[PDB]
Amino acid sequence: LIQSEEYVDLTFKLRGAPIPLDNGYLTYAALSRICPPLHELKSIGIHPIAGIPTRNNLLELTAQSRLKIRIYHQQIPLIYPYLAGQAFHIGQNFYQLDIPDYKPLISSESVYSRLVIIKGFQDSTNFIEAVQRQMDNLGIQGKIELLTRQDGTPQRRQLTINKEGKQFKVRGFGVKISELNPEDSLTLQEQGIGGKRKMMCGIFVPATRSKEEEET
Amino acid sequence: NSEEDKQYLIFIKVFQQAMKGNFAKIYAKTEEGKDPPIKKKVERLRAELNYCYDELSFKEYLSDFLVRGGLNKYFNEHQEEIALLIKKSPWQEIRIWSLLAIASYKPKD
Amino acid sequence: NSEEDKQYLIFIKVFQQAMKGNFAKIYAKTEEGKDPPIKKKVERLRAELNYCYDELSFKEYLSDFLVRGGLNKYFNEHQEEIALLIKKSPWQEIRIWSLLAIASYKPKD
Amino acid sequence: NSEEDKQYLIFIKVFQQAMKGNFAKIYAKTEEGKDPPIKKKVERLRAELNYCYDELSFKEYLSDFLVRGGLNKYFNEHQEEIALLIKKSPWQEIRIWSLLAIASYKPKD
Amino acid sequence: PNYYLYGTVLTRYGLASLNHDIRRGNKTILQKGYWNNGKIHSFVGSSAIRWALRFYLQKQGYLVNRVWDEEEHINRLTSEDFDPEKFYDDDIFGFALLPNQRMGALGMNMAVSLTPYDGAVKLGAKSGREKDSTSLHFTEYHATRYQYYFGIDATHLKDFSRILPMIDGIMNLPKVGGSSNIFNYPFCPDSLVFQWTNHFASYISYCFEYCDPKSKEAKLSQEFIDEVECGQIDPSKLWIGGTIVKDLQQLDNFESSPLNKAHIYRNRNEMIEALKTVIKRDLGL
Amino acid sequence: PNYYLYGTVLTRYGLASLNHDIRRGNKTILQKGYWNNGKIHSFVGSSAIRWALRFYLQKQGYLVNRVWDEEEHINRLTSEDFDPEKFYDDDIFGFALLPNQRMGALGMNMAVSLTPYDGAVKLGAKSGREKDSTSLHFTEYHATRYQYYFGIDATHLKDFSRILPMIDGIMNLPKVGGSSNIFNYPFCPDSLVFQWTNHFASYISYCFEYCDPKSKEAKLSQEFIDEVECGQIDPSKLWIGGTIVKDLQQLDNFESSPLNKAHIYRNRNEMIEALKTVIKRDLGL
Amino acid sequence: PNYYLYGTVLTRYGLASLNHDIRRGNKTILQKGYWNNGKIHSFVGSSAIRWALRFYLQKQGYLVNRVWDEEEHINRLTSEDFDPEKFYDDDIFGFALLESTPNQRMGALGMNMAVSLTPYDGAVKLGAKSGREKDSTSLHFTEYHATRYQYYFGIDATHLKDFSRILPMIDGIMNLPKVGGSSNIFNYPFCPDSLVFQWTNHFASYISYCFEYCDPKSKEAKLSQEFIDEVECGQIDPSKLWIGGTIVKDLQQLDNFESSPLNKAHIYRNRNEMIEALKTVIKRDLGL
Repeated sequence: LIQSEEYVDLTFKLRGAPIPLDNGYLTYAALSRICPPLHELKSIGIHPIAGIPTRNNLLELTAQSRLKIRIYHQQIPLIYPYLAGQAFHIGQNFYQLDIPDYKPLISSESVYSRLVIIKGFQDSTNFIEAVQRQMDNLGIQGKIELLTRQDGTPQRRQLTINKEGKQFKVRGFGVKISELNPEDSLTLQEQGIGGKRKMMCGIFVPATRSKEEEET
Repeated sequence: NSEEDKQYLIFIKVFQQAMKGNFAKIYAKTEEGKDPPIKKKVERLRAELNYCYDELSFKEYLSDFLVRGGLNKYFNEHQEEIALLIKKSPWQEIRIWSLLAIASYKPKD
Repeated sequence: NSEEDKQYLIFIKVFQQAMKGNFAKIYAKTEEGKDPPIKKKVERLRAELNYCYDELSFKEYLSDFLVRGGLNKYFNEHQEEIALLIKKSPWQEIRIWSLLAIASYKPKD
Repeated sequence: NSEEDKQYLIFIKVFQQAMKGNFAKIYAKTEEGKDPPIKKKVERLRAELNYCYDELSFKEYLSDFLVRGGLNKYFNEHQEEIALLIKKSPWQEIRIWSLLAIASYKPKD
Repeated sequence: PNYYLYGTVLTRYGLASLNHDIRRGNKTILQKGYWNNGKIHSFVGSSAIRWALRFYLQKQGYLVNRVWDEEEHINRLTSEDFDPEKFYDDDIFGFALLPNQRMGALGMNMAVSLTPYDGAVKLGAKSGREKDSTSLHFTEYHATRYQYYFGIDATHLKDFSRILPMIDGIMNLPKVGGSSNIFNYPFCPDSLVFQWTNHFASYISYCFEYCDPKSKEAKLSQEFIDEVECGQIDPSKLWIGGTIVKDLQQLDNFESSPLNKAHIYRNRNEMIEALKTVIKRDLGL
Repeated sequence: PNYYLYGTVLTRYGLASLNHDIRRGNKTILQKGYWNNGKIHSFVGSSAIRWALRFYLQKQGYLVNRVWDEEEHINRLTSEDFDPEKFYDDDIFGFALLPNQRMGALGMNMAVSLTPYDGAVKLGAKSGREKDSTSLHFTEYHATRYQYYFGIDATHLKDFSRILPMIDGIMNLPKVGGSSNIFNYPFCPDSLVFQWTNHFASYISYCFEYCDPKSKEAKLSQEFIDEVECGQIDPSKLWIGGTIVKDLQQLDNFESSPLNKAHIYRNRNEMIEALKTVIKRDLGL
Repeated sequence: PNYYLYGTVLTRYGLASLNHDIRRGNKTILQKGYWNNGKIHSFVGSSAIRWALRFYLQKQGYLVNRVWDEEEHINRLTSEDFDPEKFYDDDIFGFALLESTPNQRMGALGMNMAVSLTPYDGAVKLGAKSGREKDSTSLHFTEYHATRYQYYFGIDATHLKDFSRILPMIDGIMNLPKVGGSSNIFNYPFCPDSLVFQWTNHFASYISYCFEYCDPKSKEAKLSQEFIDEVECGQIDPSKLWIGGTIVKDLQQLDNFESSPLNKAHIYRNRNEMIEALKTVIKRDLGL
């Protein structure tokens, strides 16, 4: 019920050809090529693109599909002229961004992260204690829950970094976090957890997306 | 039978529900003893639908219209196929279906 | 009798109600001592109807005319039947039906 | 007289009134000269009726001509009967009736 | 003869929030769109500038049909019938009620920000009655200079002497937008490029441009300099004054360039006085 | 000999709302349609340009039949019987009464926006309170440079000397369109491609094209340059001038290119003077 | 021998409202009908192009029985009896004197209606008589169409009374005057921009409509794959094929163009050079 200050969500309407469901390095590299200053930013995150799933491991862009960026509201003039109204290419297709809209950061008792990556922690228990430690660093208190598939197993995801000729394997979990209170909820939403924040993973969102991800 | 018309019909129904939600929102917008127009709302909707010039126009328009329609139950049970019908088919055909839905909307209220 | 004949007759009624609405709108538009149109608006409607090609343009114009007619009960009771009849059927046949409705709308006014 | 005979006579009267309206329109448009032609109009109507080759084209022409006629009081009084007769009957028989109405026409004195 | 006064005026640098778009949600978004180089620029409607000029005419004491109350925020008409012969407002801006209508000598275009919109936003807490609640809402601000293009048909004026108050009002423009202008943004000119000619053609529409996307100084577009150098724009009909004159005089080969023989003054008031003298001589005032 | 003057005219960059579609509702729909590469482009009707040319002929004192009142906003005919020998407008634009017909020596095509039309709707509220039909309104505007193609059959003129005022009017074209109060868009050419030849074949229609779908920069289409280089379009009959001259001259191998042999003048006035000298020599004026 | 000159010419891109239909109401509609894929294309009648060719023949001197007044918009016949030996128009376009030397002639020119390369979707232009007063003749609409036009023609050269009259006909096809239409507001030059001519001595043509579009709402024009397959398979002797215009660049940009049989055809980017070469061949073959 508390709208966070100093942090906003820059949302660009996204249109173009269908894209892989694991954009990650693809979208990040495209934006970095379009926006050189995006590489050197620190406290910025790119939202997972919202669109229905299509065949293979691709993702189809709808009219509601939009590129959303979480950024310090004073750092917008560093990337706005490079992104607002410009176009970026994923693979061989051209994608166009229009004038973005600002969305405030709302507090929620239960928050969700579709993907959380911590280096060197692959099992569930070590990952859980690592996220507890990360909460301890930021001084946030809450109960950690892991998103599960239809079989109840904790859900894992993989990030493919196509750096140079070799392709890289970075993997993590998707967690659901509640019992946060609005202040710590906003703190976790801005700060995020884990690494690879610009890599379309590690940021947070309300638990409605948690249930939606649980559905499929 | 020949489920294309089934998709056409529940598209009409979801359009009618979304427009009803929008008329309710307009009812919320107005205040004091001025009579909230009803026919003028339909005229305004028709004029805005005719304002578009293909593809991006009327597609983001009608998507926004459905979104502002509010809690649409049949839309909830018919998210995916309605979205697929929106993405496919010529936009002028979608406009024709929307206009027919407007012309057949009233007996709800 | 026969479902197709009943649908055709009540579609004629729908079109006649639509022309009543459009003619009332034209009546409201004109003012002062100028004589409001009666026959020349019918000629205009005829000219606009014959100005039609392929399936898309005629259906667009028909839907726009039906919406501009405003309130109508015959389309109110029968949503699925007229929606399917307009969406299906050759557009030339629907133009013939619309002209037949035009030639017999006048007993109302 | 049977009901079929009554509808046939009403259709003949409808077509005659439509020809009255069309010929009055021609008279108004061609007031210049000694007198607008009358036999030439009948020959034109016969040629245009004989031009029709299939049901769709003939019925399109018939509806267009009937609407161009004007009020057509006999069509005012008989929406459903005449509309069903036009929609149902084979186009050749309707052409025969229309040409009989042409032959049995009395220009206004 | 037919005489026309074309001019592009450049405003002073500062924070600007004028003529906002639809205030949907909590945010107050600036009026922005595409401009040269395919970059987003903030716009200011020309209707607001025309209203500001009319308000200047009213405040200075000139007889105007439409009068601003300034307290009830209601526009009142001195006379129901429009008389351009007697009213400055009807003579200058025209009228239309729907001679029941008049075109009006003044013709303007929207003010366009010099630099592309950087996307800067400001956080503000608006008042609320829900137990003294404060809701954070977004207001867009642009730190830039605006330039707009206007055209005057002096002959079309019922009274030829009414052009001088128009120039004075353009120079001393009141506050634009009024309540919507959150930060008080002076719209008075900082650099002027005027043209007093007798031809319909004008090539001084938008002659200003930025050296760098983030700068507080302005430069004349190379297209305008080329147009002056080739001979398309007659230097005797060209009037340049303001801060841009200081930058122009530092350019190399300025004395040899055809831009030198144009009427160029560092002080805006001196250029305005000289142009008004020329106009009075030509219009027989 | 039958002499024809073909030409494509490119206008300056600015915010334009000149020709609107059927007006009803909130939006004033810009006259737009499909164009090359299948994108929506805003259009300006050729009838408006012809009206502007006739108005220019009227304002310069040339004898014309139709006279624009400028006060009643109606068209008055000096003579009920058209006489192309005496009246400039009847000779140039023709007439139809319904000899009572004339094809006219001027043939002009519709003006096409160089840049596709994307967005840019304007807010049209009227002060405060009394939210009547004059309340919240939308106006469409386009930030682009328009381009149109015209063709004059010089021999068809009753008086051969009347072609020169037509060229002058094309140069100094008066107000085109309607929204001049808020969208002042000068229609004077800034780039010209003229062809004075004795053939019915013209290959210069709509020769300009954009370099960036959202930029003000303009460039002659590669098709036109290929047409000039292949051997078609005799360079001696080609007249190119305006701001496109700089871009043409910055091209590589320009000196060796056949385009160099065309009459290329950076100053439009110099091109017009030379072309008028050639026309007077050819038509025996 | 019996020599025939077949050809398909493609016009330039531009707003075109050349050929209209019955007056109808306040809206002047184009002559349109279904052409391909069930889509509606706009047509320009071949009588319009024949009238334009007659006007070209009249303007460039020559002897034509029909003389267009161009002032009273009337047609005058210099001789009431048609003489194909003397007059160019009677020799080329034929005549038919039905009211009651032969009174009828089949003419040496056979044309087909010009078909718009792009389907006609919308494109109605609002037209107003302006002023403040309104009347019945105030608000009118005119249909236009931004497309290229493409028509097919064939000449029976041996049928000409004078064999040398083919050359002025080719010149007129090149420098065609305005094709009947609203040139006041929609000036559409009908001069060719791409040519596919065939100068053969047999009746088969196979080059009727060789131009087809890509991205149906674009000005780009390409040679139909059916025509290319016809050329490559062995039919349509390349030595008898004359291709000229802006399609030459696209043809030369094709892969394996040198190895393709299409490379052996007479391909000239400049239309004047192609016309000169074709006329040289025609004069050699016809003994002129």
